[PDB]
Amino acid sequence: TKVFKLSFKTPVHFGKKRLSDGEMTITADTLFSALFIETLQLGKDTDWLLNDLIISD
RNA sequence: ACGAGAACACGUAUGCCGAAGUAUAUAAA
Repeated sequence: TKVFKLSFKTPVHFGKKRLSDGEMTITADTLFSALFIETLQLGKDTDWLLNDLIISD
């Protein structure tokens, strides 16, 4: 049960409704979506990291 | 399998214009 720390050094747009909107934190929805899209881009197998991983916001 | 994805804060125009470094100032002894 490890935790990850994120440093950016470049400004980030995270969005709620419109591109001119700004939000500070994002939810496990967008995070899990990103992990899924990068898993598919890598061409790895998705079953393992679909129904076993629990992510906090 | 991210309220996403396309997307040059771009284009036009300058330090310009009138102005004298002048006026007196026995090269005495």
